[PDB]
Amino acid sequence: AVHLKMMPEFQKSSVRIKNPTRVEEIICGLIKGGAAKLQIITDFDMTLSRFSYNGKRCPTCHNIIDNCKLVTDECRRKLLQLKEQYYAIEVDPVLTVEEKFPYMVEWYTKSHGLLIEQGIPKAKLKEIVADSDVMLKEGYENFFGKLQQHGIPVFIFSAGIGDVLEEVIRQAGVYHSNVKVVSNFMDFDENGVLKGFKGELIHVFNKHDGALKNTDYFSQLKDNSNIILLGDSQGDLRMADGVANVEHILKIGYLNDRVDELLEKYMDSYDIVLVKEESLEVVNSILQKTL
Ligand SMILES: O=S(=O)(O)CCN1CCN(CCS(=O)(=O)O)CC1
Ligand SMILES: [Mg+2]
Repeated sequence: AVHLKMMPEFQKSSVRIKNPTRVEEIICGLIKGGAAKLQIITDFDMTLSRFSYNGKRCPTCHNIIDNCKLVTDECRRKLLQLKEQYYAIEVDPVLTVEEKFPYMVEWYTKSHGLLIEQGIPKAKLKEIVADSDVMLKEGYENFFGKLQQHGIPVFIFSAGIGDVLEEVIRQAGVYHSNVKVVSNFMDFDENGVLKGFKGELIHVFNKHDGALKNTDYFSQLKDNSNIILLGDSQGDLRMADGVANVEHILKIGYLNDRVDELLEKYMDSYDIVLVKEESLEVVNSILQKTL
C-alpha cells in the first residue's frame, strides 16, 4: 500500500496535493505495473531544468542562444520587446487558450527569425551550451539513471529548441537510448548555419497536435499503460493525448511563478503540484518504489 505520509519527499512544504487518497491510488497502480508498464512523458524547460539559481533566473533552451556570444545586444533588445508584448498575451486572463494560438505562432516565428538572422552555426552549439548558465534540476542523474537502468521510455516533448536541449543532456551525460526528444529542431544550410526550423511548430498551447503526430512512438509502447507526466504549464497536460492505452497516469506540475494566481488551477489539473521546487526528488521517490 502507498502512504504519502510516510514518504519524507512528500512532506516538503513545496509539495501541494488536492487529492492525496487519489494520488496514493495512482502511485499504487504504478508500483503494481512495475518497469514493464511504465513510460515517462515530460516537458524540458523549467521542468527538467531549473527555473532559477541565486535569484537569477536560469535560461530556457531559447535563452541559451539569445544570450550567447553570437547574438548582438540589439538583437536581444528586439527579443526582449517581442517577449514583453507576447508574454502579456500568453498570461492574459481574458483571452481563451484557443484565441492565444495565433499570437504564440507569431511570437515563436518572429523570435526564431531574429535568431536565423544572427547566423548560428551547428558546430558552435557545443561551446555555446558549455558556456551557458543552464542548470538541470537537483536529482537529474538519479532520475535519468534509474530510468535508463530499467529501459523506461522517456519522451521529452519540448516547445524549446531541440538541438540546444539535446546538447544540454548530452553534456550532462544523461542523453541515453531510452530518451526520445521531440522539439523544434534547427534546419541548417550547406555551410551548417541555421536557416530555419524543421517540421510543424511546437509551442506552449498546441502539444495535443504533436502528441497525436507521434503514433509511431506510442503504438510501439502499447504495453506501457502506466504514465508519469511532468510539466510546468497548463499546456503540458496534453502531452499524453497520443498514448495508446492508459491504465494509470500521474500528472506532476512545477508551479515556478504566478503562484498565487495559478495555484488553485494547478491543484485542480495536476495530481501533484511542486511550488517553486528545483529538484526531482518527489518523482525519484515514486520511481524508487516502482522500479
Ligand atoms: O517490480 S519488481 O518486482 O520487478 C522490482 C521490485 N522493486 C525492487 C526495489 N523495491 C524497493 C523497495 S522500496 O524501498 O522502494 O519500497 C521496489 C520494487
Ligand atoms: Mg517548460
